[PDB]
Amino acid sequence: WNGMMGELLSGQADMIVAPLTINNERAQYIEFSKPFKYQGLTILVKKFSARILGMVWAGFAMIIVASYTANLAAFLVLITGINDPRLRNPSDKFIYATVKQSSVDIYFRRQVELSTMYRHMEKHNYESAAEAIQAVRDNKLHAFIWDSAVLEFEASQKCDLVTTGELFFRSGFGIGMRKDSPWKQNVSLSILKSHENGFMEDLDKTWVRYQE
Amino acid sequence: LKKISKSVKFTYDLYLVTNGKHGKKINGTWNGMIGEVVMKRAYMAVGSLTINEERSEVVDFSVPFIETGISVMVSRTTSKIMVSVWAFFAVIFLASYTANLAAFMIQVSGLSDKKFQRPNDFSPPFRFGTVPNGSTERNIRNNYAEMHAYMGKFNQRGVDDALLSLKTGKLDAFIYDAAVLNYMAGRDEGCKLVTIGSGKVFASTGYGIAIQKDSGWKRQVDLAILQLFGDGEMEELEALWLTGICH
Amino acid sequence: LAAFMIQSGLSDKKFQRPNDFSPPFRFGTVPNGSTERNIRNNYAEMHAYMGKFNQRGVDDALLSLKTGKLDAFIYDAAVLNYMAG
Ligand SMILES: *[C@@H]1O[C@H](CO)[C@@H](O[C@@H]2O[C@H](CO)[C@@H](O)[C@H](O)[C@H]2NC(C)=O)[C@H](O)[C@H]1NC(C)=O
Ligand SMILES: *[C@@H]1O[C@H](CO)[C@@H](O[C@@H]2O[C@H](CO)[C@@H](O)[C@H](O)[C@H]2NC(C)=O)[C@H](O)[C@H]1NC(C)=O
Repeated sequence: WNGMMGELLSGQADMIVAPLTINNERAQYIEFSKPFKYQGLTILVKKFSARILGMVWAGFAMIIVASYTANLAAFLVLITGINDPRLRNPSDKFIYATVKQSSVDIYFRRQVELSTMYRHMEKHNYESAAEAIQAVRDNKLHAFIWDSAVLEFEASQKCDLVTTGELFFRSGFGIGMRKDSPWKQNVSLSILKSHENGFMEDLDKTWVRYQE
Repeated sequence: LKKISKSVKFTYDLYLVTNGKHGKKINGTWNGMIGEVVMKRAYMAVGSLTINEERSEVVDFSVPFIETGISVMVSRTTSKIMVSVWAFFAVIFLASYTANLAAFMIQVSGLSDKKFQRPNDFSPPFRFGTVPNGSTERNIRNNYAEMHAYMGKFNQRGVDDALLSLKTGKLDAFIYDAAVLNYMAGRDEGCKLVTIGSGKVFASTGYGIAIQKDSGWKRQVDLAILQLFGDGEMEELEALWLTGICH
Repeated sequence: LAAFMIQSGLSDKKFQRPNDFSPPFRFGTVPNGSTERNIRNNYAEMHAYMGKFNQRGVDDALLSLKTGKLDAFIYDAAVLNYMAG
């Protein structure tokens, strides 16, 4: 292993506090508490005979202007998640990328039905979410599979940032721990006691709820 | 449960509780599904059990498989040329107004509401209550004493009774579990009854499975649930049971 | 006004008489197939006309049709439905 789990199992760390993606590999090696986050996965995208003729021509002018009004009114009035076929078999145009050595890549590798996607994201994996956001802001990217809350805060920050529709794999973020330790029961009880009252709403007022 | 017994290979048999509904520590004694598991007359309780700190000290709850909360539901020659130019400009303005018109044609605060924190304290007396002896009633008493005291005269006894009383106008707002009131909203006759906002949840928690204290199965019981989300069986199952009609 | 705002086949004359109209038409199919066999046994002259418009693959017919080098392509029904979608 490497990263946060590589450091925690080496003993150099004691308790991982971060947006930790709860999955099946981690639960076998290390312990968790109740997740403090609720969200799924989505995509970030960027955004007197003459008198008879005279009256007849007056009627003609009226019908012509009515038709012009009708046509001007008609002129002035009249991807979607993973289920995009153009992303089922992508090309060099639609560029969807994800973070290298992140939990999402392992999650997509688990389901071999998205092997071609695993064979496409491998060529454009970026180290950090900031790199992907900057590259897609330069319109060098076209899609970015990532968490919902982070991309929502980013869309609040940057008005050109837009999300898709599908909300799938509704997991949570929790606190990674060491193995069975008395730093578990009271920790999970504290997390639950924080969730029950208005503390989470206050923290959202601080960072999550606010818009830019 | 059918999915559960398949992979851990344990046998079982069901029966229905006779005393209590969901659990109430009366004189220090718990009843319902929780009360039996404390008495160990049963080893597992499955149903609609709300995870909270108070109930987590007598039993153990496995990882929740569905997210819910507490919600409230309510019932839904140059001069002549210049004049001609002005008339043309007015027709243009008129056209813009019409086209724009056709285009446009083609195109409560919450629990802490003033009417809630000050119920029956406004020109129009308001009304709202909930079913007693439940987890939601316990939460209200421990965070808003006066608000809990007000609801004592609007206590219901069932989901249907609250829906009908709300339909008849005898009640103005009904507070109950978030997960089930979502089900009734999408399956009511018409779409007359709705929840506050686009779906707002207070005090997020989960539904859990009650197990006898310090069981040796809790390691294996929850590990199966995590396998369900990773593979994705809940999506099909929830569409089978929890889908709705109204949008 | 508001309501208004809210609002042949194989035996075609151009087919049975190909290149017999002011605008010469063009159409062909892949040889050595079941479809080619059926045409020769029901319309000899129509089969004879297509000899100069014979293709060699599904993609080639689609691109040639896109480029305008061909006007109509005759092939199996099941697969051409797949390519259309
Ligand atoms: C909560 O529990 C109490 C006690 O069991 C219920 O009160 C009973 O209500 C029934 C029906 O009206 C009476 O016959 C009993 O005599 C009552 N007992 C007592 C001691 O009050 C109450 O109805 C329950 N509320 C709900 C529906 O949860
Ligand atoms: C149909 O079959 C004939 C005969 O095999 C093909 O004609 C051959 O084409 C290749 C490639 O040009 C030549 O090397 C052979 O000498 C040709 N043989 C004869 C006898 O014509 C023809 O191309 C095939 N057509 C298709 C694609 O169905």
